[PDB]
Amino acid sequence: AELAALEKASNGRLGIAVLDTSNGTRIAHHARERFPLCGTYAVVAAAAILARGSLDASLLPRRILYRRYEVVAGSPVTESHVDTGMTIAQLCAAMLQSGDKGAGNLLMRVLGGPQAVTSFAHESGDTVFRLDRWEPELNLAAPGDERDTSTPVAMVDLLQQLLLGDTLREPQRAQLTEWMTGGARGATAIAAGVPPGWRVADKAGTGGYGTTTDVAVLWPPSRAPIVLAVSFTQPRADAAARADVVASAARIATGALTATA
Repeated sequence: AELAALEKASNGRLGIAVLDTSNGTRIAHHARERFPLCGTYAVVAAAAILARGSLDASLLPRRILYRRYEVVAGSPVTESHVDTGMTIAQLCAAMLQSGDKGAGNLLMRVLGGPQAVTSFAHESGDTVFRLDRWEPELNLAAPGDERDTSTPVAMVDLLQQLLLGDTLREPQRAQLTEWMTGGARGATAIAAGVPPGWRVADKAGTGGYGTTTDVAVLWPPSRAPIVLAVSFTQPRADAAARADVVASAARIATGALTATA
């Protein structure tokens, strides 16, 4: 199989799940095995914020003041706003569009920690997802470690519920979608493998062991969306990431759903 051959040629472990919402078709390769979330947890954390904010109108505009010396590396936006603080909405945008690690930690603190992100996934119907650690340790991606993992199929099903289901009210689904579409530093390897012209709402993740994990909703022109989750992780702690492998997996799967008969 083409996905299996790509995995073998790339010297690592590949997981992919796809759902074609036009007709229910699913594609699966290692879709029920755990892979590191890396920064894809941010989708769930932002969703949890939005759900709360639907009932607490003070939440999204609330200004968070935070300590400078505690902002972790990898925080280009939060580092720049230490003197003024940032609102919760601004933190959500920075986390999703810029992968700002300090923003992720600050929003997790607002929520009650990684365990609160997990709880929101669970109450939203995903009993597989688990976020255990803070930034940046949640991305260590050690082989065999079930912390900070989900499975590709669980990732697809949760992403579809959050962006296309009823967990969030429709304006909140639209806001989450917009945070995942905009930016320029906000694109996945998935996005490089999908046909140009398709609209993409995505969140990228990277970690140790040469890990890339990406989740996306894709809209081909004039067609119901395709939901997919892809992860690739490698045996060496010092392996270089392979964004090109994730892009290739996306190309293969999307092409399979665009075939005629």
